[PDB]
Amino acid sequence: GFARLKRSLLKTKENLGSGFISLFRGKKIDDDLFEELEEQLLIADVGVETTRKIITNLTEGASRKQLRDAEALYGLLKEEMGEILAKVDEPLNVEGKAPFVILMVGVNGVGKTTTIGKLARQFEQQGKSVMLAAGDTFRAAAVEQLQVWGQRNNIPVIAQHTGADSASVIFDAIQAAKARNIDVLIADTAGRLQNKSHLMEELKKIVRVMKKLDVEAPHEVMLTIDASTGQNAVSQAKLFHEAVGLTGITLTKLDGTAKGGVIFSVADQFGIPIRYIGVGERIEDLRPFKADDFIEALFARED
Repeated sequence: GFARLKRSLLKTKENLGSGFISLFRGKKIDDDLFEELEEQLLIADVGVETTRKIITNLTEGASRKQLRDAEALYGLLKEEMGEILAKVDEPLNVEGKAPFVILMVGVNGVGKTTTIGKLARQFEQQGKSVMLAAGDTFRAAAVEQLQVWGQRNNIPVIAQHTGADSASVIFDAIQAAKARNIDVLIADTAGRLQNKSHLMEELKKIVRVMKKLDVEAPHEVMLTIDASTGQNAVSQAKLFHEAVGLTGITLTKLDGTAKGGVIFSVADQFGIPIRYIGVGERIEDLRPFKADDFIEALFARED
């Protein structure tokens, strides 16, 4: 089962899931074992707080159930780590709005830009009309790239001059989307490192301005983070959630990285739905996140 996801997760499976089997084989359950397991979770980018919760719960469960052999910790870990992910399994539903507005937030990266295009194409294949808003207004190269992409894919892109006000660009885009019967408007935003107060004040202005057109907009505030950046994904999630209020997360680049364990930290620390995971280069490899498939792929040793 799940051979494709197992292949995407191959490097992560060295240390988590099926990777636990070689760690536990032949060992007794004692303090040394739990210290080694903690180290392995941390090396896998599970994060201090999520690791501590897992260890606390596993230690108490093994003690109360009077478990003897470390091999039995595998099934308990599958339950505990599986529950972490199941709590954030909720696919994005974009139906029935005029338009449904997705505000795309996160730092600048190939992940966010690529995710906009993949989602746009998926929605079009689903029969929806899409429009993009070039809200990263001071990055002229990024605006031009989005315009080129829309022209290549015959998807309209609303943009203004370099240095335009991002809230105004996005407002104008929502107006154009409403006027033109667009089903889904995907709004890009700035994601610059320097000066946090500026970025967060900009995002708050974008959201406030939309409300004159639709009190329900933005219908989704989606963060994009890159699994290969380890704890930077978690600190980015914390920054953006504290500032705007996320309703969904896309985690990219789960394939080919040994850092896939960060999904557990993101899930546990914030409790925000993980809408999509990026597990390859094709449009269709931005997959709706299914926690059960993911845990089975991660933990199963068969192919």
